[PDB]
Amino acid sequence: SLINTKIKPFKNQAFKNGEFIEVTEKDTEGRWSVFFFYPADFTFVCPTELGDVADHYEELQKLGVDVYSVSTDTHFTHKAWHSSSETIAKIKYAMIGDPTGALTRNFDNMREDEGLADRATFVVDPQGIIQAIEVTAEGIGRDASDLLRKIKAAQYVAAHPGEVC
Amino acid sequence: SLINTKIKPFKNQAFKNGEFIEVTEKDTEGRWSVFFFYPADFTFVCPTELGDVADHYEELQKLGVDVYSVSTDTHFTHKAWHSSSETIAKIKYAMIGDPTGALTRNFDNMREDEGLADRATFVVDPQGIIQAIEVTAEGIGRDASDLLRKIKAAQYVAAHPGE
Amino acid sequence: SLINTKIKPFKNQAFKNGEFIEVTEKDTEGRWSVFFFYPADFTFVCPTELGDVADHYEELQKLGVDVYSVSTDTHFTHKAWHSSSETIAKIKYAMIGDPTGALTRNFDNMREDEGLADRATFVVDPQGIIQAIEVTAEGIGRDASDLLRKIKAAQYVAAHPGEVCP
Amino acid sequence: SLINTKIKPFKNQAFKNGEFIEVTEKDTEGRWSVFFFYPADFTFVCPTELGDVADHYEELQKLGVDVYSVSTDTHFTHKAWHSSSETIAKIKYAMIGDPTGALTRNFDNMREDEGLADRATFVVDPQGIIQAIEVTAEGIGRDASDLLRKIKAAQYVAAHPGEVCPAK
Amino acid sequence: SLINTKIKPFKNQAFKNGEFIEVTEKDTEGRWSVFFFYPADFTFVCPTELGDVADHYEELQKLGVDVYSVSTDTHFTHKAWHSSSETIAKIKYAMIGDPTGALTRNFDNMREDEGLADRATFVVDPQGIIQAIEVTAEGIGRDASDLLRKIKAAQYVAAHPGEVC
Amino acid sequence: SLINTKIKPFKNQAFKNGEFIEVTEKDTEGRWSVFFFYPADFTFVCPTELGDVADHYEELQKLGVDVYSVSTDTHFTHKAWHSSSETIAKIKYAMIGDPTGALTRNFDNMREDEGLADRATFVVDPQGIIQAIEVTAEGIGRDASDLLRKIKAAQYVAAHPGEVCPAK
Amino acid sequence: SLINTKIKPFKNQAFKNGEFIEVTEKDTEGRWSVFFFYPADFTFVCPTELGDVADHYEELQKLGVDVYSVSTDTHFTHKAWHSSSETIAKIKYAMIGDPTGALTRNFDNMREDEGLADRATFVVDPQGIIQAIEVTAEGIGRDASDLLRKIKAAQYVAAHPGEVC
Amino acid sequence: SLINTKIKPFKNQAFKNGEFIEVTEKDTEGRWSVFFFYPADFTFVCPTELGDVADHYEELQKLGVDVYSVSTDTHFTHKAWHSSSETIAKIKYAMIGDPTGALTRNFDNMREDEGLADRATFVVDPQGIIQAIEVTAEGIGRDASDLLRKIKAAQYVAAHPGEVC
Amino acid sequence: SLINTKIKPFKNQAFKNGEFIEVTEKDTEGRWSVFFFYPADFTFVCPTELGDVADHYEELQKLGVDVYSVSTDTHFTHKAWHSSSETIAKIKYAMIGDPTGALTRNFDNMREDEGLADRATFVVDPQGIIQAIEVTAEGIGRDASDLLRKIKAAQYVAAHPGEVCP
Amino acid sequence: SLINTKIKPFKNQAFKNGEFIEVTEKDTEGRWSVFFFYPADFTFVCPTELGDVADHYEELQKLGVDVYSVSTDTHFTHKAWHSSSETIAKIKYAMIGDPTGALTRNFDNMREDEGLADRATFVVDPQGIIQAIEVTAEGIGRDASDLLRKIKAAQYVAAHPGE
Repeated sequence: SLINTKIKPFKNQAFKNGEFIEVTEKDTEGRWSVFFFYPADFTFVCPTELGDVADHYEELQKLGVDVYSVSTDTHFTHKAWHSSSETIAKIKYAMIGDPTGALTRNFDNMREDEGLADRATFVVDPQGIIQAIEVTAEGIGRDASDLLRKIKAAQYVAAHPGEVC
Repeated sequence: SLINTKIKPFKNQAFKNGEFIEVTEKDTEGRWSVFFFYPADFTFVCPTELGDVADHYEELQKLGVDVYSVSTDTHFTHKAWHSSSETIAKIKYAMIGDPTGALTRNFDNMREDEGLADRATFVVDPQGIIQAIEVTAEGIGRDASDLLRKIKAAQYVAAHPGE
Repeated sequence: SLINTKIKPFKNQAFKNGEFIEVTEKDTEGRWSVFFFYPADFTFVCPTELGDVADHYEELQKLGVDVYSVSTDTHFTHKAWHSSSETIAKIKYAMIGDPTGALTRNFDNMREDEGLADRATFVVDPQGIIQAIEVTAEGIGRDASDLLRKIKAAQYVAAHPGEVCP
Repeated sequence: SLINTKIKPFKNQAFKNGEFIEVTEKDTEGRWSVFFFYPADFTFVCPTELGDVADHYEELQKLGVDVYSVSTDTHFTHKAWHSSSETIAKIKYAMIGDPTGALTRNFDNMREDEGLADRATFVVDPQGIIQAIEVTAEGIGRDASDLLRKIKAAQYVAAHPGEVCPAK
Repeated sequence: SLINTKIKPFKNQAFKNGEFIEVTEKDTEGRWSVFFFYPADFTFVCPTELGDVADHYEELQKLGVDVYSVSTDTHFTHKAWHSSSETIAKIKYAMIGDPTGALTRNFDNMREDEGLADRATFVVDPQGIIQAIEVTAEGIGRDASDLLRKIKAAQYVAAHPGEVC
Repeated sequence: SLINTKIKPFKNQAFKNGEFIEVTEKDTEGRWSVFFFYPADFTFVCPTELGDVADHYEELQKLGVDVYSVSTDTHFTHKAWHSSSETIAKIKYAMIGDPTGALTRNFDNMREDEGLADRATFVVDPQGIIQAIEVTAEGIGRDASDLLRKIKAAQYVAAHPGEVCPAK
Repeated sequence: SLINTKIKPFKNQAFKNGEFIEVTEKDTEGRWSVFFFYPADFTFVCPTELGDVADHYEELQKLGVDVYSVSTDTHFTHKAWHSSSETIAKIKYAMIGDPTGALTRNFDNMREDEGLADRATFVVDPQGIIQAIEVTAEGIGRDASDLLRKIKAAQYVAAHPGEVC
Repeated sequence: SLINTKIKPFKNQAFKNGEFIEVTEKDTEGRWSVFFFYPADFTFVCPTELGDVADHYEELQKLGVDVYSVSTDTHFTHKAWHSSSETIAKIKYAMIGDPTGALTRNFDNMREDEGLADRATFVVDPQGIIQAIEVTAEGIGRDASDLLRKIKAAQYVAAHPGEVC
Repeated sequence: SLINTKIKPFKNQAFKNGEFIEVTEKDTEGRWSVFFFYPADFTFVCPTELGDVADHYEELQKLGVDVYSVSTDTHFTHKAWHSSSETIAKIKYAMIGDPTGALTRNFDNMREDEGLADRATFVVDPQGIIQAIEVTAEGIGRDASDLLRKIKAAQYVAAHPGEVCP
Repeated sequence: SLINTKIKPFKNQAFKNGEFIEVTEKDTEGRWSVFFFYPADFTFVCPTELGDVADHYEELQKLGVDVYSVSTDTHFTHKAWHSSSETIAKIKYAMIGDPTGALTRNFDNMREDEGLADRATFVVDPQGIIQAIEVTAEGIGRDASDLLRKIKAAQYVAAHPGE
């Protein structure tokens, strides 16, 4: 896996709280980042995973953690899904559009025969190193709580290196 | 250009009049087909080109012509857009989703740096031969009327070899 | 397609209003251009398409739009065809000869089997970018009227960038 | 990642309750399996993750789930570690030895510059398909209860497809 | 040079006395053929070479020789030229159009710089073998009568195999 | 074979008398060294070869010869093995851990299909040159006295070149 | 064909009226040269072509033209032949020996099958440009007088640049 | 090392008790073999190693062990060294000549810049598998006794596989 | 060198006693052959070497040894040189012409700079194996006497294999 | 053949009149050299070729010619053979050992399947140019007299360019 490797440069358009912005790796430098990948906007499954993360967003920002959800849809589609779904509407973090599939391929998370990203979550530290990876098949939910636990644990480890036992 | 070449095999999902279906080159054999490519669903450009083709869909079905609109979005996104835009709601032809971009690259119509298709239209005869091609930059609309004209002329020619 | 790409350098001989001139990409820089390819001079096909463009040439020149018809025939052949056909004689725009096929191939418009160019039209802006492409099989006609509308729309968006939908 | 791909064939020796057995992919067919990778036996870090999984092994087995812990150490070393650690002693599932690193590389889980496996867990279904993947850096712990939840969800979805919450 | 090699197959359209026809290598088998290449139709240069050949045409046809003029122009353009030029209208032999340049290239006679054939004449016997070659720069003329001499001698040497001194 | 070639650079962890130290080729410069490779710690075969070398370690040290036993196990495992085997307990020289198999491959001594080192001994002189090589299949023992003889011969020849018996 | 290209450099030995000399491309610069290739010395075929050229030699030398006969035989063999054959002894121009086949190959005139040059004549102007080419199969003759015509016209066209019709 | 690999096919001439014979791998099948490599015949160092082996030859034949000494010299040289040196004279085993260096290269025992083999000894079982390897620099003697010990140990192991301890 | 290799197939024209014949490797099979290469006919060098071979030809034929002189000159040139030189006229063996250089290259004996063959002699046995090679720079002469001794020795060992030293 | 080409650089050990020395192409510069290759020392073929060259060594040293015999054996073997064969004992020129075969391959004279050199002699002038080459199969002896003759002629030619 990509565990313990440095993220790659990227440049994508995103939808964030009613506005379109540009996100690059420069924007992640010096902060804790979560790249949350999912297959596609507007499908028939409920966005509970994305919603669960939105429910814990405020707490994640306290920890200084930025969140970026990613799918191969465009940021335009994201804006429309954001105003058509009650759950998605709760999202205040950036929703990156990756139509070229480059961000998704950077994380080796592309299903090439579908052109859609897999259900993968990556935790990245301030130096751009992946400290936690979680991948799941459809129906096996990614728990935002366990995600918070891992991040706190990863932040703890960075402050207290070599934790003897 | 691809003028006068045979279209390639393809298998994509699509939204058509409320239902999701599969489309392949096999569904085009024996028919006149129009492949209408555009950049993306839900942007801020007026969907007049798509709606205009819809206004003429009635007439095209009479000439035995099928219409397939194509973008790199999913069929799911087409369904959503079809319920959001009054102009898109008029569409009764198949809206093909090409998330992998394979259908788009078949017609050598991909902007690789954007992951979206260029505004291209192709007219294909019953034998899979591209008989007319039209491509324009954004802001320069495609006229549905001119399309119908080209299609009738294309049909004449096939039944009245060289005059 | 070649949509949104810059035209490539070229150098050909042409017939324009009784004389032989040389055209290069230099002449198109800073101007709007229409490259109108066709298969061949002196064929039994009605020159209706070329004359049709001639009919709109005055308005095109008024709009800063140059026109260049192109075929793999020589510029010598164009002179003859021009003083031979009532329709072709109406043409005041340059008639480029492309016997090496280079100009035609720059636009990826060659029917390699016949050594003749396909029936394609290209609209190029002052910076050399292709903004509109049209290609048709023999017998399917190009409407000069449609070309005019497109050219105007092209000029419009160059002047009014990112005009969102009202 | 390896999500949704089929596990590759393998043949390793392991230590299972005072015994040395062989384990191959055939042993996993028609069963639910958890492949638990860790870097090394006998190190200073508390074998917390290994023990937590040991505690929930009763439950896992009730669910028809087999567990295999894996490291590049040999089975001989696992047997020794199992005799000296109170925590490791409570392990009743198979402890696979992967000295050639073939098993580890099959799951693309090798830290090449160390010759040790990364902290990664893989849930594999009866047809050998990887349904869940978890990888963490040293210090970040893997929660066995979170694993149990995922396993039950994977079984539920296998048994009842499409019963996924409908949108609006 | 191509001297003493067999001509390559070809298929071209041509103009021959009011009508359009198709010439192919098969139309040369068992016959003496002369391929006369020239740069271009409707030029400002005197059509002398082609005309001086039309004159000796009855004679040539008698010796069992066929004449094929070749240019990279189309056959449509040939018809037109054999109607606006007095000298050209005297041509009873086939005027081949070679817009793809294949026939010219078969004879290695293309001026790649211009997409026009060079001033070259070839003599091909019934077996498809080139027995005489003549290439001239624009300006020097190709003597029609001398061509006839070559054909006579070529025709003799063919009848009375290498006659020692 | 690697006879008469210079040893390659290396950096490994080892267990030396209750401690964990690092060992690199720099540690061997200006010294005589014996690199003793074996397949695995904690296995069933009697650690005879390892102990025999342990017994003669006093003598070896009197001669200015350092000993390094090597296996693809980790140093952590060597420390554990050193605490449970009476024979291994008498080892006072460094026990190098080579989990990435880099040291082992430097001496071209890896059984690739097992990820374990072959039974091979290498005598390296002060300038890092390999002067003697010995490799045996499992079951065929390496004699520490035969090793001592070779080492003394290697030192004698280094000190007195050409003093080799004259022919007739 | 090589029509209208610049001759390539070369260095060869040759026989010219009782003595041996060295001809090189430099000896052609600023001069009109005729390269006359023939298969082989001491053959059983009439040396007519070479002899018919010797006759017009005074004339040619007057028009500022140099003549070089070329064969893959050595120059030693040329001296010998210009002593046992009456026709050959009339030659005042340089007889070049081309045993390596380089000169023949420069002019793409080698019959690789036999290691002998084909019957070809080339006209090169002072700038080293080939203006006329003639290749003939063994048997057909190369008209010496016609060669002269070509030279005259070639020489004219060079003086009075392309004179339109 | 080559430990535990199968020897490669070979075919060399050898000198054995006054006679020249041919040795191939077929000759080793079903028996225990010792390939004793050394740099060169007639040097100034004493052949004690080869002599020590000769002293233990009889005992090695009892164990069913064949011995083949090898150097890149020819078998002719071997015959002469055998009758010039008292020590070599004691040798009753085969002395293989390997002038092409193939046997030596088969065992990866060549010093390429010298064209001489290294001081390497290989013990090969009846199935052609190398069970013991010993390599030594000049002056560090190979002890025939330790060699006998290893062979007996290897023969024991083959009769009593998996010797528990 | 080519020592102990089999000659390669070949096909050339030669002049032999007033006529033109064709020689191939077929003619050498079953016989002993001497291929005597030299640089050129009609040169100012004394033909002493070729005539020297002529002088021993009768004894060579008596021994079953054919001889072939070879140069890149044509067989036509050989005829002339033969009826022109008192020395060359003594030759009754075939004089091969190798203008393509193929025969000469088969024996790796070409001076690529001059297009002429080097002064080399090759002795070929009935099975096509080269048993003796001799090459010299211009001016260093080949002794026909030495060639004869070698040929005899060659024939001797073919008849008496592995003759150890007395 | 290698006729008229320049010899290549080489460094070999040799036995010469009781002593071991090193020989390189540098030792040949400015002198006439004879490289005499043969298969192997100690075989059963009469060493007449080598002894014959020895008989003429005296005379060759006068013409300023060095002689180097070469085989793929070591210099050690040459020393031994020089003490065993009465014919070889007459040799006062350098006997080069070419165990790696590099000197032999330089003169493209190796029988690769045997690891021995073919019976070849090469005459090299002061500038390293091979002026005469002679190769024969076993049983067909090389005549030392003919060699001397070739060498004198070679020397004449170098001082009397083309005659």
